[PDB]
Amino acid sequence: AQNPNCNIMIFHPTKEEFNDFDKYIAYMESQGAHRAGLAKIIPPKEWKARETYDNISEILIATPLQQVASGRAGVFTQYHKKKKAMTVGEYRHLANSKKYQTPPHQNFEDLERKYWKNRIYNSPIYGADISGSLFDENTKQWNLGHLGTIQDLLEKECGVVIEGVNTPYLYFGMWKTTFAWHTEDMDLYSINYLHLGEPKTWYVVPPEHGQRLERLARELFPGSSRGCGAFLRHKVALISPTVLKENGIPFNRITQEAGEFMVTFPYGYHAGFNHGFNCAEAINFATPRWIDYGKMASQCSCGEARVTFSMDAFVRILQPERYDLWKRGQD
Ligand SMILES: O=C(O)CNC(=O)C(=O)O
Ligand SMILES: [Mg+2]
Ligand code: NI
Ligand SMILES: [Zn+2]
Repeated sequence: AQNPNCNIMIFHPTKEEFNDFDKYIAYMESQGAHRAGLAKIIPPKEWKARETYDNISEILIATPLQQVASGRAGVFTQYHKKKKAMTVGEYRHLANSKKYQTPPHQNFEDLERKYWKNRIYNSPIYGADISGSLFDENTKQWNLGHLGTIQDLLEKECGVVIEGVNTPYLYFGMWKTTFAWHTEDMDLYSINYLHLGEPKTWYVVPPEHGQRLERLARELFPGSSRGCGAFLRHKVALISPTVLKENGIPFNRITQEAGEFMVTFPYGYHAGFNHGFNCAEAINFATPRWIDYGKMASQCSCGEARVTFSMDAFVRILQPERYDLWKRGQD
């Protein structure tokens, strides 16, 4: 079995290998990359996403979110407080202000120490889930707006034609902006491209060990667990690397820099934080290997998770027994 320790693998495809996206995902899996739950892909030196990022300041962040924490430094939740609209240029100025800017630090490990010591005492503001793309239309390789759709993959594998669409989303981050522990909707893959700015640190649990993380989370967040048998779908819970190590949970970490792609694999729990002002693009995708994970994905039916229109068909076709309860949680 390849990659039996479930290490995060880093790939350097050539320009020729960058042509066929599906083929390269299958290649990474042949080398065991999925066992980690996360892989990094460094694009060939000849590739670029677009010409420049000099003209993005007028993008609107309609509903910036202030991420307010509760709990203790290593075990906390966050809620999202809505703020007034602002442009990307206004958000960048805010991220660089004395109140929000990255502190002085020695290296990524020092900044990680500072994040986990001090995150809860601040409330950073995030632009999230903004439909759109910063890939040039003429970028033909690894263009996250031109991928094969999940509806087409389900139709190809299973024969059923369904409604729904699959488009990318932009993220604008600042120091201490935080992504809570989660798997993707319907335990899909994700791909994330860091277009510009400061890094993102990621944490990930191997898919084969995801239930260990779920059991610790039920212990650490006992009221949330009574409220919902899939409360990690709410995307509000944080647990530090120190707490994970104290509890014997297998995980890995890596820092993504501008110009790099990350792929998350089905049922790979992940979390992380941004180092400073940045912009990322991400989308969900599927492969044949996903179908069995989609069929087994947990679901939230308590009302908290609320998701896109296009998830309806996935539940309806892959999880007909669960569909009526889940749809009620959507309504
Ligand atoms: O960059 C972001 O805010 C979030 N993206 C991811 O967690 C992902 O691609 O799965
Ligand atoms: Mg603009
Ligand atoms: Ni994710
Ligand atoms: Zn729920």
